[PDB]
Amino acid sequence: KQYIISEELISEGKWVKLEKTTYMDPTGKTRTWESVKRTTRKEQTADGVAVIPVLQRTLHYECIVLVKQFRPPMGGYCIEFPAGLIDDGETPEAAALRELEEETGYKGDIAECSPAVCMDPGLSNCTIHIVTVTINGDDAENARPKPKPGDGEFVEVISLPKNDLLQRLDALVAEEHLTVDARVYSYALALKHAN
Amino acid sequence: KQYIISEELISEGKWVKLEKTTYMDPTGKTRTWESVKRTTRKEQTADGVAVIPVLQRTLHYECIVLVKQFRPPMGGYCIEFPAGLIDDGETPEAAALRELEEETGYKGDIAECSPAVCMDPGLSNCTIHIVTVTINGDDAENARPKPKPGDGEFVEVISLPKNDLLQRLDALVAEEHLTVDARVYSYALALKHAN
Ligand SMILES: Nc1nc2c([nH]c(=O)n2[C@H]2C[C@H](O)[C@@H](COP(=O)(O)OP(=O)(O)O)O2)c(=O)[nH]1
Ligand SMILES: [Mn+2]
Ligand SMILES: [Mn+2]
Repeated sequence: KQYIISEELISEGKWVKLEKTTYMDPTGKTRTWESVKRTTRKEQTADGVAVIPVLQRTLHYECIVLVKQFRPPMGGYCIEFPAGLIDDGETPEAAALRELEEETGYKGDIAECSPAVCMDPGLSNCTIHIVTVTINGDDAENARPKPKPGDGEFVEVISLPKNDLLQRLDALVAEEHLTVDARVYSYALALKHAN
Repeated sequence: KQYIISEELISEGKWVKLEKTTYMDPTGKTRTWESVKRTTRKEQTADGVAVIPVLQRTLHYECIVLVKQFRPPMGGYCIEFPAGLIDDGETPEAAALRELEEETGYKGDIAECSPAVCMDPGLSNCTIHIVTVTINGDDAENARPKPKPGDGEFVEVISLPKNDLLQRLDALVAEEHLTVDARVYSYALALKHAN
């Protein structure tokens, strides 16, 4: 019912570009929108993956493995699912498994992989696949979770019980300069709403 | 140990701006990052709200009320939680009840409200509050909801069984090309993963 008429570059960077989008509304009227896009994506099904890593251990409730890291655009630290861009020819599932190991040291198994879902559709065309990954936390390999020496940057791992995720996220945000990711928080809400 | 050292504007548009952010890592090294920001931002609690509206009717399954609309940045239709910006001096709960009524016609009650949470920290500083709102679908107010869409807003309302949300989402995606929002998908995933 509505159709893209054209997309004009406004400004460019090495990773992000601002565009102006002309589209037709249902009435027939031309309208415009300022849209953000990454310059990085090309062939992949989506820009990246977010990983929902379910840490399963015989003596414990299931935990969700999250990472905390400084996020320049936020000018602060954020708590998020492990996530990253997907590489070329690399499948979402593979990107997820790699990204998880690199950021946390855990070796997981694919449980499921979502279609491409949007991050902030009013602002950008950015999409990811949400990949659920189980981790056997009793396996000796996952006893000593340590990222590869030169994985990349400064990431802290934080595991939280599934049965209390929302409360535990709220606690961390309170003290203080931490922002929880919106997908993490939405996941935590459903966990609570389903008890 | 990590902080923002400077923000160099790269391009500003009527709605959105792109800039380069210099920050200090824990090693004491200087690094940049291309970040996005809505040109419209004030001293508030967040940029906007997203509403998780739970439609409740006696002897019925609970439903989640979602909206579908064309999103210029995506060049196509997306399925999202109702959402909009917060007004001056307006609480998030108030903006939530208001935005819900505008887009869907439903009159709900505040169940709970999140701290500000980040939309896509690797890209932008954007934040929202996620507000859980219950809707008494048996109340006369809610028997025949009347959406009052703002100018140039064309929003279709869709209610899906909470009990079967993920599969119902997949079933919509199957019927035609559209993109499910990542916050919605995260919510629906956790409903299945719960305990
Ligand atoms: N990025 C961007 N935002 C815009 C433009 N035009 C415009 O009006 N906006 C604002 C309007 C909206 O604030 C927002 C789109 O998000 P949504 O969930 O639809 O918000 P709402 O329900 O309106 O509050 O961007 C534009 O060209 N670009
Ligand atoms: Mn809206
Ligand atoms: Mn609106």
